[PDB]
Amino acid sequence: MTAAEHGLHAPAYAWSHNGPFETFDHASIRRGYQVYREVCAACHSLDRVAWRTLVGVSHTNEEVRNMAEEFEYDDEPDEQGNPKKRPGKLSDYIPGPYPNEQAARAANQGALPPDLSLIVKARHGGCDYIFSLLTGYPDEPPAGVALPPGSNYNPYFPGGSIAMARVLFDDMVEYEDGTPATTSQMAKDVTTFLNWCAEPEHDERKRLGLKTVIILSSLYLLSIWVKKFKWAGIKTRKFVFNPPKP
Amino acid sequence: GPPSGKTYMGWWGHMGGPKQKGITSYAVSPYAQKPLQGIFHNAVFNSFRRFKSQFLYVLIPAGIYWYWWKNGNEYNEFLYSKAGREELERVNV
Amino acid sequence: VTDQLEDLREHFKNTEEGKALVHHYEECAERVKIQQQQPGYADLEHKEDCVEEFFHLQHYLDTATAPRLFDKLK
Amino acid sequence: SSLYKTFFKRNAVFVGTIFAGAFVFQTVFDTAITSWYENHNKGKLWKDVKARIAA
Amino acid sequence: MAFRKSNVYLSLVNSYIIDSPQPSSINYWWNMGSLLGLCLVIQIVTGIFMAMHYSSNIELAFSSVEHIMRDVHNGYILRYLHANGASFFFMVMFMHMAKGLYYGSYRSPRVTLWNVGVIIFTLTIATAFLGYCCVYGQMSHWGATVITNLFSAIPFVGNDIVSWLWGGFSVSNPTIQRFFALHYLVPFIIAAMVIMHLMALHIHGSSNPLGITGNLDRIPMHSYFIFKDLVTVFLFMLILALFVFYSPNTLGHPDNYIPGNPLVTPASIVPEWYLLPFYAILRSIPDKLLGVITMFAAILVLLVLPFTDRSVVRGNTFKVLSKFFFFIFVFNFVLLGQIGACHVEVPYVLMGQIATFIYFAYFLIIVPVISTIENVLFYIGRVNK
Ligand code: HEM
Ligand code: HEM
Ligand code: HEM
Ligand SMILES: COc1c(O)c(C)c(C/C=C(\C)CC/C=C(\C)CC/C=C(/C)CC/C=C(\C)CC/C=C(\C)CCC=C(C)C)c(O)c1OC
Ligand SMILES: C/C=C(C)/C=C/C=C/C(OC)[C@@H](C)[C@H](OC)[C@@H](C)CCc1oc2c(O)c(OC)cc(OC)c2c(=O)c1C
Ligand SMILES: CCCCCCCCCCCO[C@@H]1O[C@H](CO)[C@@H](O[C@H]2O[C@H](CO)[C@@H](O)[C@H](O)[C@H]2O)[C@H](O)[C@H]1O
Repeated sequence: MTAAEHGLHAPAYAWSHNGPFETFDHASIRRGYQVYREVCAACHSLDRVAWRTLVGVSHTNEEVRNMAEEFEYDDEPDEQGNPKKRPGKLSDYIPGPYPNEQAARAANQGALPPDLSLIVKARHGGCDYIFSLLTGYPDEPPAGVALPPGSNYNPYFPGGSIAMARVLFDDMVEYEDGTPATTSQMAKDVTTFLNWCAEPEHDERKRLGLKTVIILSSLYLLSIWVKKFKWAGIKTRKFVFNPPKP
Repeated sequence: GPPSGKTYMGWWGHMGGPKQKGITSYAVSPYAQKPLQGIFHNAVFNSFRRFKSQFLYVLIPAGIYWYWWKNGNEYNEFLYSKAGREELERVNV
Repeated sequence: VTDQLEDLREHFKNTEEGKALVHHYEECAERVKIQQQQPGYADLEHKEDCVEEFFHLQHYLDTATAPRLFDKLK
Repeated sequence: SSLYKTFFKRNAVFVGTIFAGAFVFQTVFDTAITSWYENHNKGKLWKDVKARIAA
Repeated sequence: MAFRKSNVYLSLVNSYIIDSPQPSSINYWWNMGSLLGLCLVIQIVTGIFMAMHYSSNIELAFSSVEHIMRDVHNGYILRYLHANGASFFFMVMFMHMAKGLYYGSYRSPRVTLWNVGVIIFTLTIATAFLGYCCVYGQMSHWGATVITNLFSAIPFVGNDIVSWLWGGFSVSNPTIQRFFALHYLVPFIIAAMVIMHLMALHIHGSSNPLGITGNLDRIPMHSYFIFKDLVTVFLFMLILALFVFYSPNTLGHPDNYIPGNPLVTPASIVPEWYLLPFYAILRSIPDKLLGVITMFAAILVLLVLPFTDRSVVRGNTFKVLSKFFFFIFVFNFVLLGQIGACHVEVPYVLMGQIATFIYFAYFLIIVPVISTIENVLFYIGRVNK
């Protein structure tokens, strides 16, 4: 199939979480959330992430509570039956920008911004892909490419024509920790944050794997030894034949 | 119990093999044997032998298939590049 | 500050290999605009683009920038 | 190895001792691994990030 | 006599696992069977614990699996064990089958043993498909759609069977709920078939790498093979662990992390890896009916081997031509799989059609011709008249 239709192969960046012994970089997760809140959240929902999961990961119990309360959620009807709202709590899920699919398409030229809760696992290339896509918008499409109205060119997206325009620009966000908010830095951060959204068990999973693999390896080496011992009599057994006389 | 059909395997004492005579076997307790460490110097050069006789039966058919795969793949890559769009229209439909 | 990726890309577009690649892409771009200005471009069903040449450029840049970009990031 | 004959004296280790040693192992092993793991990832953990924060 | 022999329940255990006379020379290739029983257990245990948190309604299925992944303590371990375990179950089954093929295990007096094995294989494939649909991701919906449609190829009543299987106009709620119910059931039927498989195995015992009688030198299952099985059980667990903890999604498809959409079939749709060779076979026939017939025949043709193997000796250990063509068959099978993972494009389409031919030719032409030639070669190389 043509290279354009396949899409450009995303290269391998040196993510700090790559490697069997590596945990996520939680500061990057913290920053990634800000980028999501200030840029992405305007078009992208994050339905599968509950406020409480942020606590102890990227924010404090207090910080998350304040963030949740900034949003209103449907509450149980009053004594008389009329509906009523309520500020958000930790048990709630991060709210999305649109009330339904139809409203989301209307605000994006008929396109549907996917939920990003699993985006890292729902694409070949994972982090490398997401990052490359965000930082791979050329100022102008390659010569000869007839780009449809309302579309944008990105070599990493299959078919090259994507409905999402470049949204990351240098210093469009003021990092709380003072870090220079360059486009590649912001992309590196949201992507790390999105990987955590999709794989919240990451750090703990690799820790358990370490113990599991050590125990099993030992058990394996040990069983070999035990087997050889239990078989030594059979392996070294010797036969002699003396043809019986008639 | 109910009558059982004849098979080609019995049990200890009546395995179904031919009558053995003249064969004498010897063995030594694993306890009296040299603890697992001797499987080297004496059992190392001897090993790897049971794949020196077999590797050709595996390698040749493997080679034939890897080459056939590589060839078809590289040809597909050519067909979908600029240089081969002419040949593509020819061999396609 | 200036974007770290844009920096490394610009830097590599100016190496011997990078210049050679932009040249081939450039030679393609030139050949394309000349075909557009000629009569009957709308109905040709054989319009050439420079995605391929562009991909070779981008691939080279990716191969050189990818293993270095993060040492410059926080 | 005479080190074995001091504790178990030519006899195999019995289930009770095996079970007892297993409960001990579980605790020790877990702490040893968690320690190494958290140390290997110093700077990236939330514990480390919270130290650089004050609110 | 010893209690293990006198007690009604223990004697079964004794005759099958303790005193069972094994041929002294069986190699590690004979360890796959126990590994298959272990796989069956891992799938059943992990599935029951997950079932406790799963909702089959088409509106909740995908989220209920995300709930298992995020909210259930150790939930991701259960799901990743189940998913990766299914793949490991197939890797081991192919090896178990390949071992049988190579050593002439399908031969008399083990024909029944082999036939029951073919049934288990079909049931296992059906069970995995049903499970895959339960996730209700994009690959789930289209897999369910494509596979239930296989039956539409049946003349006259085919479309009726499909609407009946679906429980409606298309793959919907009724479909996913019945597929979960069926996914829970089949593993137990497989368990019953495994017992019938072991019963046939018991009357004649295992074969061995030499292909000759094992009656002159047997050693008890207990101790020797129990501990020898332990060696591969741990190696199997170690490798499964590497995937479950370090690379849990490498054997899956990213599209299944997207909820199923009845209006869009991803351009990236690809069947599960263990189904690729069969998929390629079907794709190679440019006809609907013949495509599905040929694919099913690719499985049933395994039943023909006891009759087309004309050799007078069991197994390929001492057969130069048979060993060579066996490996042609194995690598041809891997090619079929690699073709299945490729686009329906020029070089690939023809390669798939030739590989498909080679697949069937092996059982129907190569084996009978080659085994006959080898029979004759063995004779004239020693008879001096
Ligand atoms: C840094 C913040 C953002 C991130 C991380 C992000 C990420 C993504 C990703 C990964 C996709 C999926 C592409 C694919 O299918 O492979 C996507 C699609 C999309 N995004 Fe965003 N996005 C961001 C901001 C925005 C904003 C602010 C908007 C709305 C103006 C937007 C609109 C869309 C649309 C319309 C699509 C659909 C693409 C298509 O179907 O062609 N995104 N985004
Ligand atoms: C040999 C038996 C079995 C096999 C081969 C098997 C295979 C599978 C497969 C391939 C999947 C999809 C994996 C994925 O998420 O990608 C699945 C899902 C599932 N299976 Fe099974 N299964 C077996 C037995 C069972 C049993 C007995 C139960 C008991 C209820 C069960 C319950 C489930 C559930 C709840 C799911 C959905 C969760 C999930 O996606 O993992 N399975 N199964
Ligand atoms: C869940 C699936 C299965 C289980 C639990 C199972 C289990 C076993 C066990 C325990 C053995 C004895 C040890 C060994 O030779 O590995 C055996 C032997 C055998 N099985 Fe299976 N099996 C399964 C599937 C199959 C399939 C799919 C086939 C073939 C299509 C098959 C064909 C055979 C044959 C022919 C033998 C005799 C091998 C010999 O002695 O040479 N089995 N199986
Ligand atoms: C002559 O050749 C032989 C040979 O004969 C034998 C027997 C073996 C040894 C191997 C085996 C016997 C394998 C046998 C395996 C099986 C029969 C598996 C059957 C499968 C099952 C799934 C069993 C059923 C299980 C359950 C009901 C339990 C699951 C549920 C649970 C625990 C409940 C969970 C719920 C709560 C609330 C706690 C050989 O290796 C061999 O060749 C060397
Ligand atoms: C109640 C139970 C019912 C109705 C059905 C059970 C029985 C059916 C089977 O065998 C038992 C069946 C699995 C078949 O066996 C021949 C397999 C080899 C299937 C091979 C298979 O897979 C695909 C797949 O997975 C897909 O996913 C995304 C997509 C697919 O198209 C693109 C296919 C496909 O085109 C084929 C042929
Ligand atoms: C499946 C779940 C896994 C559960 C745990 C696995 C099983 C662990 C069993 C641990 C110890 O089990 C233990 O085995 C040793 C033999 O090795 C037994 O020893 C017995 O045999 C040894 C060896 O001939 C003798 O020296 C010894 O005097 C005798 O008592 C011991 O009495 C028993 O208690």
